[PDB]
Amino acid sequence: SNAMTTLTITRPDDWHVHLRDGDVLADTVRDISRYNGRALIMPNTVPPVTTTEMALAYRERIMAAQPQAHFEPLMALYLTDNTSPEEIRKAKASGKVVAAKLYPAGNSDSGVTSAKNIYPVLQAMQEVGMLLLVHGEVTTHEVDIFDREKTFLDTVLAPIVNDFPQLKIVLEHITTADAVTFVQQAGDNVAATITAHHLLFNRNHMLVGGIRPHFYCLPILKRATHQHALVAAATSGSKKFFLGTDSAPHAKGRKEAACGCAGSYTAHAALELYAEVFEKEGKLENLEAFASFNGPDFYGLPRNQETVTLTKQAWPVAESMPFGSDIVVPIRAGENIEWTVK
Amino acid sequence: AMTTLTITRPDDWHVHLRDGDVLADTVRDISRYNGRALIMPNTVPPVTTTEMALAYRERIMAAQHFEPLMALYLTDNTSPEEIRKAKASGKVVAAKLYPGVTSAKNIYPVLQAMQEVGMLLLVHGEVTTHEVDIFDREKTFLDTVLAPIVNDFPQLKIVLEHITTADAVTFVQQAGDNVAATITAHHLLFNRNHMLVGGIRPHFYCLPILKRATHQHALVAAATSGSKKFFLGTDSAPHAKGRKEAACGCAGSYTAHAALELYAEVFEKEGKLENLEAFASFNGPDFYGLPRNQETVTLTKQAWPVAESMPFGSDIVVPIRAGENIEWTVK
Ligand SMILES: [Cl-]
Ligand SMILES: [Zn+2]
Ligand SMILES: [Zn+2]
Ligand SMILES: [Zn+2]
Ligand SMILES: [Zn+2]
Repeated sequence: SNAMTTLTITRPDDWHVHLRDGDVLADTVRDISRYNGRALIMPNTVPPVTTTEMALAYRERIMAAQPQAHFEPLMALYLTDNTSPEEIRKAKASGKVVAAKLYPAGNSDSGVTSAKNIYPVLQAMQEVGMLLLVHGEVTTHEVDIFDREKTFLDTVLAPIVNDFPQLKIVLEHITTADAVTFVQQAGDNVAATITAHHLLFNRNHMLVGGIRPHFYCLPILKRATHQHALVAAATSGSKKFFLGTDSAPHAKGRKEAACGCAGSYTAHAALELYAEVFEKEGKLENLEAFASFNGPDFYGLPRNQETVTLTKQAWPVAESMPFGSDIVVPIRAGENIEWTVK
Repeated sequence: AMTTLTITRPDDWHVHLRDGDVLADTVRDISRYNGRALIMPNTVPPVTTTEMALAYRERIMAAQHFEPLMALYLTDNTSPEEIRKAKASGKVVAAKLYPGVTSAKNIYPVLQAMQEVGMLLLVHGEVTTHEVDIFDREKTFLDTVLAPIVNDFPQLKIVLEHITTADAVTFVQQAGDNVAATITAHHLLFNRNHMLVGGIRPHFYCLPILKRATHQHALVAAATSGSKKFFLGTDSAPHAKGRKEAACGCAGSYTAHAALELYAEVFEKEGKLENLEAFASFNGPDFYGLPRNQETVTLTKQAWPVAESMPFGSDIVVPIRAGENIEWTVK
């Protein structure tokens, strides 16, 4: 379109991102720090960030990768069945760890096998004002992959919300109308993040006319009817919904394989992609709340005091971008993005 | 353990052999024990004329007791005259509708000609509308396209190829004597979780797409019933490993290396090995109006490992059960 019209808003933040580690960190930190004031750095490195010491060391590597001078990373811990209440208390005391992430687990991955095992941890989190971030999916063999989110809401999340009414809980990267309704009907202590990719795409983009693993992510892209509920939620501006990309890069070779890794890469153009959704819905006025106000307000952190400018201008995205010594295929590779943000 | 079952020699009523350099590999796999195979026409270019079908048949036989049966690829330009010429050859028994055909209405004169000469209509039953979810495309096709055709051509034999849903099973069971369907080995053994849980697996990616486990269970019930409306059609559809494992991977799973052996595992697990013969060797020829095979094959319960890859012309193909065991042999 290239109308070259402008919108100035408060500088945004990203409340859910995977930066990985090591050689790729200069590339991922470059992308995330371009315009964000802050980002919430997810803990599922190898090994996972299960302690305060690990979180602070990882934070130092991020800062060493040379972010923009306006950028502050915020860290999260990875919860396990062995996590003690004491580690929660130490982490919050550091001032740089603001949340802990619950990844469900069954040879099965590390994580929490039973919510009951971490009740003392959740109590400690409630007490210190640490947020619980939840990847809301069960891992039961009997449950179909597209039903895992809905099953989680009923069996796991509802009991937790019922038991911890003063615990701030973010349902990360919601993908279903079931989760939208859950969050809307839960109390003031429940909120959710919405990715750019679950707003722009549905499962047909991954599977029609060929299989496209660069659209493969967890939780999985759902039906178009679920996508439409997410768009309505995000563009309402409601205080319960805020920006969290779940940008999750892997090397091209690990994506395009007999068994390809889960994760879509949107950090190269995240706010620009969100702007297209909000513009298409005729709701650009609500973008600032979603991107810059709702998350900090829910986390209890100050809003950014600087502004960014969104310009309606199309630009082509490269087929691939550097990713350490390898490459990553970004969302909209070989196509145009319709806004620029600086 | 080393138990034996002798049945009538089977046939495969839906196979993609491709063409050219890979043909020695694909024909080796399909001719191992099959009396006949129905050869699908979606080569490049597609087999749209009688002359193309007969030439292709000659190349298959040249690649080396197996009799290929040919099908035409329908298009909006297909004339009723080409149908008549193809059936007259004696070696083209069917025509395939790939939704290709932009509108079913455009080929009504073709379908009339097919009805008249006793050529079977094979249908890849999926709409391509952008608005329709990929898992709903089969069901949508049954309602919008197939049912009107069945209504308008009551003496046309129609095979709904590679059915994947309980919706299609019910449709076929409730349609008349002129409607039947093929069922693949992979839609019996797997569901969409095998393709998507713990990583994305493009060697399980095929069209029509693997569906929920509840749909898989309806297919197993259909196939193992031995009902005359359901017969063996692998839809074995090999592509090079590099075209599968890519930014946009091709649809198609490869089962021709062990197809009846894979079906035997399903039938054995369901305690219904006695119904394998009907599904594999009787129902298809009866529906096509062709004789049954007069030779027998022996199925032996003995496990063997499948290689990580097999040769596919100058490239390789990753087979179903690559790096795993198959539990039966058929010879
Ligand atoms: Cl607007
Ligand atoms: Zn997650
Ligand atoms: Zn994540
Ligand atoms: Zn087909
Ligand atoms: Zn086919």
